[PDB]
Amino acid sequence: KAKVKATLGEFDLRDYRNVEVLKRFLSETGKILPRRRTGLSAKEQRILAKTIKRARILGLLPFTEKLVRK
Amino acid sequence: KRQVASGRAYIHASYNNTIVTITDPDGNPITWSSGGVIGYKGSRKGTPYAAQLAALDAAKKAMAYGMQSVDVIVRGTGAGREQAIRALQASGLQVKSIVDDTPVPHNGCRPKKKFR
Amino acid sequence: ARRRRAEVRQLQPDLVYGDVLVTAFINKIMRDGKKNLAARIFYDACKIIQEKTGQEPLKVFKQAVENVKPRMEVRSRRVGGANYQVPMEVSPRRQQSLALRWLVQAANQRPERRAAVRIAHELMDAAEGKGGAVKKKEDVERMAEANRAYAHYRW
RNA sequence: GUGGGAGAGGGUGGUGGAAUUCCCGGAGUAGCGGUGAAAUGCGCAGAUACCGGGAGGAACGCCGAUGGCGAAGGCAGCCACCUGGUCCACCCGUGACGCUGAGGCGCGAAAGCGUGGGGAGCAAACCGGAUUAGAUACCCGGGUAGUCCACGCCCUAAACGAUGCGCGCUAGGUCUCUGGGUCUCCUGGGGGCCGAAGCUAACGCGUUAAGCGCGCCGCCUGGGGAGUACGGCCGCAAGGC
Ligand SMILES: [Mg+2]
Ligand SMILES: [Mg+2]
Ligand SMILES: [Mg+2]
Ligand SMILES: [Mg+2]
Ligand SMILES: [Mg+2]
Ligand SMILES: [Mg+2]
Ligand SMILES: [Mg+2]
Ligand SMILES: [Mg+2]
Ligand SMILES: [Mg+2]
Ligand SMILES: [Mg+2]
Ligand SMILES: [Mg+2]
Ligand SMILES: [Mg+2]
Ligand SMILES: [Mg+2]
Ligand SMILES: [Mg+2]
Ligand SMILES: [Mg+2]
Ligand SMILES: [Mg+2]
Ligand SMILES: [Mg+2]
Ligand SMILES: [Mg+2]
Ligand SMILES: [Mg+2]
Ligand SMILES: [Mg+2]
Ligand SMILES: [Mg+2]
Ligand SMILES: [Mg+2]
Ligand SMILES: [Mg+2]
Ligand SMILES: [Mg+2]
Ligand SMILES: [Mg+2]
Ligand SMILES: [Mg+2]
Ligand SMILES: [Mg+2]
Ligand SMILES: [Mg+2]
Ligand SMILES: [Mg+2]
Ligand SMILES: [Mg+2]
Ligand SMILES: [Mg+2]
Ligand SMILES: [Mg+2]
Ligand SMILES: [Mg+2]
Ligand SMILES: [Mg+2]
Ligand SMILES: [Mg+2]
Ligand SMILES: [Mg+2]
Ligand SMILES: [Mg+2]
Ligand SMILES: [Mg+2]
Ligand SMILES: [Mg+2]
Ligand SMILES: [Mg+2]
Ligand SMILES: [Mg+2]
Ligand SMILES: [Mg+2]
Ligand SMILES: [Mg+2]
Ligand SMILES: [Mg+2]
Ligand SMILES: [Mg+2]
Ligand SMILES: [Mg+2]
Ligand SMILES: [Mg+2]
Ligand SMILES: [Mg+2]
Ligand SMILES: [Mg+2]
Ligand SMILES: [Mg+2]
Ligand SMILES: [Mg+2]
Ligand SMILES: [Mg+2]
Ligand SMILES: [Mg+2]
Ligand SMILES: [Mg+2]
Ligand SMILES: [Mg+2]
Ligand SMILES: [Mg+2]
Ligand SMILES: [Mg+2]
Ligand SMILES: [Mg+2]
Ligand SMILES: [Mg+2]
Ligand SMILES: [Mg+2]
Ligand SMILES: [Mg+2]
Ligand SMILES: [Mg+2]
Ligand SMILES: [Mg+2]
Ligand SMILES: [Mg+2]
Ligand SMILES: [Mg+2]
Ligand SMILES: [Mg+2]
Ligand SMILES: [Mg+2]
Ligand SMILES: [Mg+2]
Ligand SMILES: [Mg+2]
Ligand SMILES: [Mg+2]
Ligand SMILES: [Mg+2]
Ligand SMILES: [Mg+2]
Ligand SMILES: [Mg+2]
Ligand SMILES: [Mg+2]
Ligand SMILES: [Mg+2]
Ligand SMILES: [Mg+2]
Ligand SMILES: [Mg+2]
Ligand SMILES: [Mg+2]
Ligand SMILES: [Mg+2]
Repeated sequence: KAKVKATLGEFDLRDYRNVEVLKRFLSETGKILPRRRTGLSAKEQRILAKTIKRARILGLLPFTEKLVRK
Repeated sequence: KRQVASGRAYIHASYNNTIVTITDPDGNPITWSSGGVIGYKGSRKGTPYAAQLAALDAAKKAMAYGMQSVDVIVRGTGAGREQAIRALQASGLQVKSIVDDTPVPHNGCRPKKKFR
Repeated sequence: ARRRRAEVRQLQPDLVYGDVLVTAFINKIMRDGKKNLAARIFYDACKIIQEKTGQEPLKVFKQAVENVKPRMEVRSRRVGGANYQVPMEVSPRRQQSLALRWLVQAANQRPERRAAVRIAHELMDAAEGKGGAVKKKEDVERMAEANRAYAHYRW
């Protein structure tokens, strides 16, 4: 499978308000994908985690979701 | 005596029992069943067979109110979690969708010694 | 059988009917290795079934054996302390030995005085769905579908 | 000094969603719960399961790491303010201003003490139910102190790398966090794994030394008696040195 950084443009990892790209980092649930799946570096991942959590408080990213399967 | 004809079926599966509630589309229940509602008494409630007959009993109970379509909601890890869904599919109630909504905390309340 | 599969014994085809199921049934009748006596029982029991009934004893023998074959049975399995009666299917080979053994055992529980009388009468009742052997079969399938709650311990 | 950096380092205020419990309403019957089986428990004054509203307390899922920070204890939602340590580049300034450190002074997980709050979940003691030969236990149902906050005590620990601090020297390989660079790589500062020489009773250690040297502090000198007795200092007490 592809990684998220691999299929994406040049984006601001620090902009908490850009949902279209930030949504691509959550999973089927609201969970923040691991580095195995985001292709991010050690430092980039630390920044993403913090920006996603910021967007979650503005109401733009979901804290958790429901899985439609099983 | 209601004629709802479409609604939700919540499967609550724990290791000691499986119990099924069938509600109208805005969540108010209609009928329900469990491993204890059918004959079983002890540890046999948390068996997959009990889960089967439980789902099926609540299914036939919802037929009386005229249900056809069902949106399945599943909570918990337990034996006969899958066995109860498979019963609901075969029950005749058309299964619209299936969602696992098991509530997991964000690590807030200290668990009983059993769960640490 | 810890090493191998323990291949099945291939019995001799029957001298009269040329059927292997007959011989196998004859052998269950045999006691103390008197196969000559056990055959004369079965064959004289074929005269009984073919006179008192205008049908072919071969087909009744098979039709009887079929009605005693159990499709499920229960076994025990040690789980968390005391064990459980676990329902599971019956191998087509085991349906052979069980139906045959039951027919012979049932017939010797019978009131009739002479041996061949009891065999024939049992076979007839068994082929009609009654008699002592079909009881042991209908009672076993009752163990399963009663302990159906342990169908997840299949093994 | 200058210019940059990463970080659950600390303190204060604020704030977000998930979950548990409780209350209100709706809908809805006969059980739920729990175990190896059970029973005590709860449920017709309507529980369990389900939808909605509210209250309150505690802890932060994923990210999360074999990761990072701190002298140690220890430190994880998010935001803001106050603040400590530390690393790198420049080769600018001072001109041996250094190292260690008996005593002193401060910090010091958890449990425990005092005063006043708080109290959802958990839970010593305790009340029950089981198991058992017995059960002063493991398993189950309850439950008080306590766990949380403020202020003041207490000073213990497998407080562990069971490895005191600083400096110099002595093959490399590989994974990694974070800087700088002419950016297959080089070069620092951390965190790991193999391993040269060497050391070690052995296991093992090996540029993060348990190698080679030097400086300084602490400490050991067979087991039991015993971390006891006595004396002293500290403590409200428990008790500590
Ligand atoms: Mg049970
Ligand atoms: Mg938790
Ligand atoms: Mg806790
Ligand atoms: Mg917790
Ligand atoms: Mg556990
Ligand atoms: Mg649970
Ligand atoms: Mg868990
Ligand atoms: Mg688990
Ligand atoms: Mg745990
Ligand atoms: Mg666990
Ligand atoms: Mg035993
Ligand atoms: Mg046993
Ligand atoms: Mg037994
Ligand atoms: Mg048994
Ligand atoms: Mg300058
Ligand atoms: Mg901090
Ligand atoms: Mg802080
Ligand atoms: Mg804070
Ligand atoms: Mg109510
Ligand atoms: Mg009762
Ligand atoms: Mg209860
Ligand atoms: Mg209670
Ligand atoms: Mg009552
Ligand atoms: Mg009662
Ligand atoms: Mg609610
Ligand atoms: Mg309250
Ligand atoms: Mg969790
Ligand atoms: Mg977790
Ligand atoms: Mg983790
Ligand atoms: Mg974690
Ligand atoms: Mg760590
Ligand atoms: Mg460090
Ligand atoms: Mg530690
Ligand atoms: Mg700072
Ligand atoms: Mg100069
Ligand atoms: Mg000068
Ligand atoms: Mg001079
Ligand atoms: Mg000192
Ligand atoms: Mg002083
Ligand atoms: Mg302390
Ligand atoms: Mg404490
Ligand atoms: Mg107190
Ligand atoms: Mg409790
Ligand atoms: Mg308890
Ligand atoms: Mg005993
Ligand atoms: Mg604690
Ligand atoms: Mg420690
Ligand atoms: Mg020692
Ligand atoms: Mg020590
Ligand atoms: Mg050095
Ligand atoms: Mg670089
Ligand atoms: Mg290094
Ligand atoms: Mg290697
Ligand atoms: Mg090796
Ligand atoms: Mg090797
Ligand atoms: Mg060597
Ligand atoms: Mg050696
Ligand atoms: Mg060696
Ligand atoms: Mg080594
Ligand atoms: Mg060197
Ligand atoms: Mg050294
Ligand atoms: Mg000493
Ligand atoms: Mg001595
Ligand atoms: Mg001794
Ligand atoms: Mg000793
Ligand atoms: Mg001793
Ligand atoms: Mg002693
Ligand atoms: Mg001693
Ligand atoms: Mg001692
Ligand atoms: Mg002693
Ligand atoms: Mg001594
Ligand atoms: Mg002591
Ligand atoms: Mg003295
Ligand atoms: Mg004293
Ligand atoms: Mg005093
Ligand atoms: Mg006392
Ligand atoms: Mg005491
Ligand atoms: Mg003591
Ligand atoms: Mg003492």
